[PDB]
Amino acid sequence: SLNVLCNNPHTADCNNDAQVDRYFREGTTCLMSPACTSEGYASQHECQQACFVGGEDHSSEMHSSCLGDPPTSCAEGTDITYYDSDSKTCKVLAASCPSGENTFESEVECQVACGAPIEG
Amino acid sequence: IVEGQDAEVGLSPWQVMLFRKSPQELLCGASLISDRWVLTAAHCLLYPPWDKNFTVDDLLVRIGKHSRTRYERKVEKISMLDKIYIHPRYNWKENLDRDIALLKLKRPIELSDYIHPVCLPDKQTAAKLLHAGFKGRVTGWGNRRETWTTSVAEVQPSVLQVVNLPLVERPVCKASTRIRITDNMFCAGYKPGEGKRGDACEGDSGGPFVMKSPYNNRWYQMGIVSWGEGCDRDGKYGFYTHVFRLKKWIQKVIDRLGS
Amino acid sequence: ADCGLRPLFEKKQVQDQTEKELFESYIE
Repeated sequence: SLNVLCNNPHTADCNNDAQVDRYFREGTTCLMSPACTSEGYASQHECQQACFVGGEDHSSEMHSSCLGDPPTSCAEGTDITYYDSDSKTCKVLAASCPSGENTFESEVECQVACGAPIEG
Repeated sequence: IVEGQDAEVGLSPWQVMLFRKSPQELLCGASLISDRWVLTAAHCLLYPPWDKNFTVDDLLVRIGKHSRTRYERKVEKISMLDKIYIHPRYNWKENLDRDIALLKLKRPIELSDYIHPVCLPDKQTAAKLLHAGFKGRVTGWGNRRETWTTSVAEVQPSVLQVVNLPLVERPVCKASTRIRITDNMFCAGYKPGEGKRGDACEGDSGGPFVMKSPYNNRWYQMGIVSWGEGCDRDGKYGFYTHVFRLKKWIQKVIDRLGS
Repeated sequence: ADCGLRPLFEKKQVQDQTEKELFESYIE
């Protein structure tokens, strides 16, 4: 949910509290703005640990299918989207048949499934 | 989801991860109100104060997932959108009033064993279920804690998570935050000393807060995970967009497209 | 069905763990 704590209330003056320097995520990162000891967080880390989604760990999406052999040009071949273990990207081979599971139903679907940078 | 638990496979067929093209990352979550449409929290796409204005050419909607990261070969049905509608009276600047937005999937989803729609509430259904004390279900792929040390007990969940949180009395919600509260946002969470903890957190913004009907046996979606002061914090509660209030809108939006 | 009905549960007639809680809370 929107961690409202991140947004600095910018309250006038902490009555029975202090206007200590606190970090509140602004724009695209945490920056120290003055505030009340409770408002916001106290560490460049803490704020980015609580105001960002942090989805940046071992999200190893590269499915086993990605590492399969590329489609082969087959007699009754069609358009087949596959992950090119060389180009580190997804391509489309026409007049081809699936040599395994390295066959996705679309450019995007493939790109995410194998983590290859998605395009347009 | 703070203090929640691993959700059973297929437990939430309406869950819709809201993916981001580049980087390939997780932005939010959302409900599948119909093979065609997806219902999510507005601030997920529009919130200037954080350099946040997402256009259709950035969002991908992976639907029917379970694990947070790993591609589920023939289960998840990825998809691109077509139109993004946010409430005109969306007050992002003040207190996120009407934090609702509709995402038109490009190609109507192929409904299946794992991909299935909820039911928006109506007066009858609403009136009976919206009483404080009554629990609800919040499910999202968010972090397990607000802050932490060296990924202790692992913060980011392996699979979808669940937690049934009871609705609290409005006077209690109003009285728990300096922030303005409107009639388009109920709150839910445990009270101190109540024993049970549990609450959504960063990464669940958009998640459907559903409630099963004891009459017609249907799972309704009553609120969208909207805003909150930290995660699981004692004395604080999560605020959910009140779907029913905004139902009229949801309709107004869909019906204009044609028939 | 027309909406809100899980194949793998309500259809199949099986209840998930945390389901009973939501019902007990309806004491009103």
